[PDB]
Amino acid sequence: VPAYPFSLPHALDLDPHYAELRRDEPVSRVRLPYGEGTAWLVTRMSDARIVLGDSRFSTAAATDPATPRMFPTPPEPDGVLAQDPPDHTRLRRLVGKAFTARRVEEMRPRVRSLVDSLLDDMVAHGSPADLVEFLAVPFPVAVICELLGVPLEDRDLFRTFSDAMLSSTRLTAAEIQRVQQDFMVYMDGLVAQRRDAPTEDLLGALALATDNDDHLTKGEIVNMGVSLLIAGHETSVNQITNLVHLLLTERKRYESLVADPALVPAAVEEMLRYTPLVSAGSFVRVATEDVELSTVTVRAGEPCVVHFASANRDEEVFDHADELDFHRERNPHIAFGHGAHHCIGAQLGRLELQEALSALVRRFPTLDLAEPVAGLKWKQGMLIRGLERQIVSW
Ligand code: HEM
Ligand SMILES: Clc1ccccc1C(c1ccccc1)(c1ccccc1)n1ccnc1
Repeated sequence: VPAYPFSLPHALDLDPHYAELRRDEPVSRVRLPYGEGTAWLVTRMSDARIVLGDSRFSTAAATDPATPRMFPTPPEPDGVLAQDPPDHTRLRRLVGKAFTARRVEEMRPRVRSLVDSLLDDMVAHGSPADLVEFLAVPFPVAVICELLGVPLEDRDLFRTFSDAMLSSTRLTAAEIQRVQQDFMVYMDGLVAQRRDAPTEDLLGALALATDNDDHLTKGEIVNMGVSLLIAGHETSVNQITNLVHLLLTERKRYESLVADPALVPAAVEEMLRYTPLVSAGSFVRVATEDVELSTVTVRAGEPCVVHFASANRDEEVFDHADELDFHRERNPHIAFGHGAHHCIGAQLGRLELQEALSALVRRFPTLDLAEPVAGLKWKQGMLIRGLERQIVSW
């Protein structure tokens, strides 16, 4: 019956029907914009974890044009998220051997160098300043560049490919393609150079990854680096604005970090739990067998959407579920998903948000929102919520 996106997003606010569903119909039929039939909407954490972390669901099945979806275009099946276990598993493994926790934590001194530079320019420009232009946009692209080992001299041209994607950019017809193909050249050229001569960075290590005699192709290393640049940029950008937004606008939260900057990591986790960043939820899962859920049981062709943000507000698992508690002891959120398709960039994402917040706290203990909240330029966040602008004073 009900059309799925129940509403267009206001701010970081949740449509009130997810909570109602969470108590009354945790698993609920809905009709998504496109594709055919209906889908199971999964609102709570228990069911979410089953659906997201059970071998009995497929994401490759949902590349079928007659599967319910959000965009008119269906999904290409060679995309990571759409890939199913045997191959996906091979994939996660190989990049796994390069996108390691160690490499990501070893970014930290460098990444902290970049944030402090960016904030230096913000101080140079004076006392009100658009946090989006000075911090949120450049910071994620610069971090990815550094991780890929994009050579220092032509990152500015990485900056234009990246933010020539974002929710809107040049709008110059579809010759955003003449942006794709000459950049696609670049990556291929770069991937080739490091395959011959590897370096301390993702590409160099994607070049060397192995798994009992198994390889990544020049082609596979291109599709990942790009897939990673796309994914990481617009999300990280928006999330930066979302956290700042939550911290100011209640502004005792920000104070609580100034007073105690050691709380930044716990705060970020808690803020990841709370922010409904992903507005329509996760990539579509299509049950391959019969999986029993909380209240219904799902049969073999029916698709489900897991809504992460509602799972993250499930009052069965989080006390004071709809409040920000930076001192919460237990926080089993799935802001980064779960199971096989758990976010590949989860740690780099935590790195970004830790260093950003901690920098703003050291350097700008007087930070404050410098426009009225009611008027804030929220993106039309069908996919990803975030702010188009964020003026702040100090
Ligand atoms: C605020 C930061 C981030 C959040 C909240 C986030 C959230 C998520 C979520 C929820 C998924 C799973 C989708 C599903 O199961 O249907 C996911 C997957 C993914 N994320 Fe992120 N993500 C973030 C940052 C990043 C970054 C920085 C990158 C890359 C540098 C990235 C790349 C990916 C990729 C490649 C996948 C697919 C993994 C797979 O299918 O095996 N994400 N992310
Ligand atoms: Cl953020 C999100 C939620 C659900 C599905 C996909 C994505 C998103 C992504 C990642 C890899 C492949 C396709 C989409 C995504 C990419 C681009 C625009 C919106 C969402 N993602 C970004 C970071 N982590 C997950």
